[PDB]
Amino acid sequence: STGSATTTPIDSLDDAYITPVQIGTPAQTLNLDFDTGSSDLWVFSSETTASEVDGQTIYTPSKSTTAKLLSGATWSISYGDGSSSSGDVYTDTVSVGGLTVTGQAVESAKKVSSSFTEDSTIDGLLGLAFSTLNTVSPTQQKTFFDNAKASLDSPVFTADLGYHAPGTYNFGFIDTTAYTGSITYTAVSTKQGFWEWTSTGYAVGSGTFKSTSIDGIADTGTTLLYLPATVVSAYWAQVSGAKSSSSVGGYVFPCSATLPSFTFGVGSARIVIPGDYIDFGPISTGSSSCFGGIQSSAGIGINIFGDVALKAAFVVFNGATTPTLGFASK
Repeated sequence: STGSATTTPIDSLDDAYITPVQIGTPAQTLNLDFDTGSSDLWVFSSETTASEVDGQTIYTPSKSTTAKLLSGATWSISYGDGSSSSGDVYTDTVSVGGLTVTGQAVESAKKVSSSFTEDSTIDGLLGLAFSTLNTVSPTQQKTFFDNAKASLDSPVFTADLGYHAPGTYNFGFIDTTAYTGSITYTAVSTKQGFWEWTSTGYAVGSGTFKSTSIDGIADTGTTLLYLPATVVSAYWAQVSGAKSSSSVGGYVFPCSATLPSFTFGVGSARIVIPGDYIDFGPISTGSSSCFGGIQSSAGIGINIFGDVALKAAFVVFNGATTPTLGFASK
């Protein structure tokens, strides 16, 4: 089997992408944030505290003839941005882009943190990291991809995120028309539950490539590119007037600037992030200070190849017995 679904930016900055997901019978379609940095499929629901729902579409398990309470199971998750959610668990039929999994754990939120409530466009998350990170207790549950894998034509999914435009998540096949050149594959460590890999270096604009190992994760659920402070300083030093602002929370730059590209290495291959992809717009409405799309990871503990980096590539998440990642230009 295969599946293919379009993923759409939630706003004009590409802060996140939403993909329609069919849950239950008859189908209830929710728009979920596909997140290769986490491993829970959780949804706003008829059980979510009413004051914490503000415009989201909810899953109502009592209206699904295939829903079953997973007795005794609870979940609770906290994300790298400080947001969180928790609740109980149903199993139900879940379909993405024509690919159907029966008995998928659907984690129904009883509580969500304010950042979720305040984002009416995201109805929940669909985790695509390794199932070892799933938070369901006392019986850990499998991700949608883990449950689908054995049925897929090939045990892979691909992320093809658009810049200020829709893109595609495919399951079970690699669309050879969706990228240019060849796909360069690189080793993955699953020891932390992530799609963790090592970039071979970087360049700023037309500058020379610096060969240096940068360990990080491929994370579709993170908006920005978070890299070591040395790398980030080297980038922003090429933008007149750019500076790190402790009050804003990162590097800002004059909105009048033209940003240089940023290149990252995948083996001997190179992925070029155009400068425009690094502009996240005014820090507040009407400001001439703009927020940068490349930020320091120093306060995180891990480097994160988020959407800024991934949307410059066609990315293969190869879930074979020994997982690997693939990157191609497009």
